[PDB]
Amino acid sequence: DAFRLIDTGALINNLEPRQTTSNTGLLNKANIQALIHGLNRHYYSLNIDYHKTAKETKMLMNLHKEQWQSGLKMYDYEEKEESNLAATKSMVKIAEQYSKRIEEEKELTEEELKTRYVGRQDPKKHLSETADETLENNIVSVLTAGVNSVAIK
Amino acid sequence: SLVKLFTTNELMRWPIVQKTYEPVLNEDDLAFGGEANKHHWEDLQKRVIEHNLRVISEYYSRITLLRLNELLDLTESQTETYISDLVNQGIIYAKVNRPAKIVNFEKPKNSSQLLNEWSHNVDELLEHIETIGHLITKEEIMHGL
Amino acid sequence: HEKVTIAPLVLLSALDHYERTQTKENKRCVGVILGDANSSTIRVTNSFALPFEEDEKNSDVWFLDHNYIENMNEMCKKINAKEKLIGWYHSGPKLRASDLKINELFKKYTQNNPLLLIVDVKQQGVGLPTDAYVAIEQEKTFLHLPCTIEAEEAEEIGVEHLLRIRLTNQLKSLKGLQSKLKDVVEYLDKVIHTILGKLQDVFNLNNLQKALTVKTNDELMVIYISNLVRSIIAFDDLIENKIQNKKIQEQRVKD
Amino acid sequence: TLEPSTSITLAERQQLAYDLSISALLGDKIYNFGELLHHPIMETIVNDSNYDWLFQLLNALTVGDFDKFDSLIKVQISKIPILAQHESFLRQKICLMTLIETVFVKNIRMLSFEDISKATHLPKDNVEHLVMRAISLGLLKGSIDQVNELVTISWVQPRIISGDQITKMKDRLVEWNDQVEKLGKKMEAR
Repeated sequence: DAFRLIDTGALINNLEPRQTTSNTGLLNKANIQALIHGLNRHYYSLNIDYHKTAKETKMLMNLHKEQWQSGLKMYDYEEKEESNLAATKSMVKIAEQYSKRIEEEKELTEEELKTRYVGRQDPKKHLSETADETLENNIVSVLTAGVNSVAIK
Repeated sequence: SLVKLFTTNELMRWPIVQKTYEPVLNEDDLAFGGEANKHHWEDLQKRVIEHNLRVISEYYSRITLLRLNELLDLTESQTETYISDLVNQGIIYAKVNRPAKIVNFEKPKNSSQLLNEWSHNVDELLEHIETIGHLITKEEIMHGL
Repeated sequence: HEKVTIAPLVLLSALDHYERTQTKENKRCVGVILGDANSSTIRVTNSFALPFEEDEKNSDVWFLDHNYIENMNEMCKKINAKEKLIGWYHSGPKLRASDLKINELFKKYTQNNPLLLIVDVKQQGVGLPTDAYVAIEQEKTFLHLPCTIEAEEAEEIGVEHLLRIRLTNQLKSLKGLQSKLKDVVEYLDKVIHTILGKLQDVFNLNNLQKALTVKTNDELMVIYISNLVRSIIAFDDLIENKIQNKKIQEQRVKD
Repeated sequence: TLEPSTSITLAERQQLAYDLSISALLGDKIYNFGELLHHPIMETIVNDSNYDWLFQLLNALTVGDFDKFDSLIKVQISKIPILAQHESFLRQKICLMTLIETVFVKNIRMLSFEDISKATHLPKDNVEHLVMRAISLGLLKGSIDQVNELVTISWVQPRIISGDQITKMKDRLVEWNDQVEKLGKKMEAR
């Protein structure tokens, strides 16, 4: 947030509002919606952007990802993920156990194929829970398994 | 030297050391009751055999039973007597094959191999990029100066 | 041991003083890090530059004002009281003879072991554009501490708003052996064993895995068992969606 | 390293080299007499009058001949049998460091009872006891297999030798580079 005074003057100049999403006041809603017209004074209409040089943009792209394991990904998370792989194998089995039990009760209670059920989208939610979760658990056991050994000699 | 002997003890020099120096060892008339010195010979032999098998597990992974009897100063029947008390009391463990005459360490596989023991291979390359990255600048200092 | 934590506020601040001062390769911008070196985790929450002048003709000639060092450290105490003098940072890709003579300056007002930092604006090769080193003597002995970057909640999230794997890992791993090979050959002709002894320790420690090779393949099959079951689940949705796609086509024919 | 300090003449260098030499006779730790040769000592002292023990015991840990050193010395150090025992450890430790990667090509660690008996000039009974005493002193680690005649010793004691690891390190460089052109470019050109 910012503030800038206007009072008398500041007119007979270039176009302040036309820049970014100004000329507003549908209902009272803008920003914090405690403002409407006056805001602090006159609706200075802040515009917040950012610009950086070629050196600054090159940094945060490669530097900032999640945390720093970088420069070698092989052995840093290898021992940590492999040690919990025995427990992960047992935890992913429970997720599959509750998968088909939802789809089994889904088609068992519907003999109609109409909507009295306020079920407007029933299947896609539970279908994605059995898909996206399955799609999440298998890819982390494959893509990581390729670099989990890579021993050669 | 007797305390550190149990680690390297082969029981080859055991009868030699007790004869030359026997202050508390063989003949002891102080603070020990008895009708003879036979109690010193039996009690001391029980301790040197238990410590003999203990260090073999940390040194020899696999050893022939025929050679083990000569190292323990025992026989076929006397060898199974002392090792039975060590395993039953929960001290150490070993492998005894009567028909095969094979004595091994019996390395436990309960560690799930790669799931655990891989922790020894992470420290190999942990110092790889760290040591090289430090020497790149250090070598250029002596080359430039 | 100890680790060096460099906040993104400090890394981006040192890069600003380089462009604004029009610093060429003949000069190196020097600055002072601020933080807490007492604990094992060394965090730098503040950085500022200094009117430093470099002379390439004489490595013993440097211009540094100690008045601006004590004044700015005292005036910045009003912001946070956790900011003290843990060391200093300077620019340039390499460490010249002028950097060794300036190490004993800040040691007078510094209690614990000072911390040195090298900021590289070019960032040529591998990672770590900013390398940290400690200055301690028994002859100057420098040790490289692990360099990590951790910021506050609003600082780490603010980076994501401004920006709104396996192949790279294999490329840098192959270059590690190429760069190490050049360091051994150049050191071989330089002497004609102590430095090579440390590299031999890491290099020595299906060669040693032959005993675990049999148990490794048995574990890889168990991993495929889970992948085979998850693949069948994804295959059932393909047939389920194929039948579901026909139900939409059946409504288009009647209607 | 002291350049400026510790002013010393040729008289005290021979007295200093005496305590440095005798320390390595029974010393089984930190390489061997060759470290004293690495420093400017042997070049600054006389080559005879029992100062040549560094030169005689250097090759004595390779060829394994005890008659060369024992003939040129006196009865002072030859009376103690422990001195003859420690000379057997350093002789085998040179070959035991070759088990993983120093010289040997295939880089596979295996040792039998026959191969180690000829290198140490000792029978099969005395070589089994010599390895057990070497690990007991903290110099080595590992286990011993008498059933299949296998000796597995973990690497502990470092060495200052070099030049033989450059070619074998290239093996990891060339073999892994082939996967960059084949496997590496396969995933990238996907």
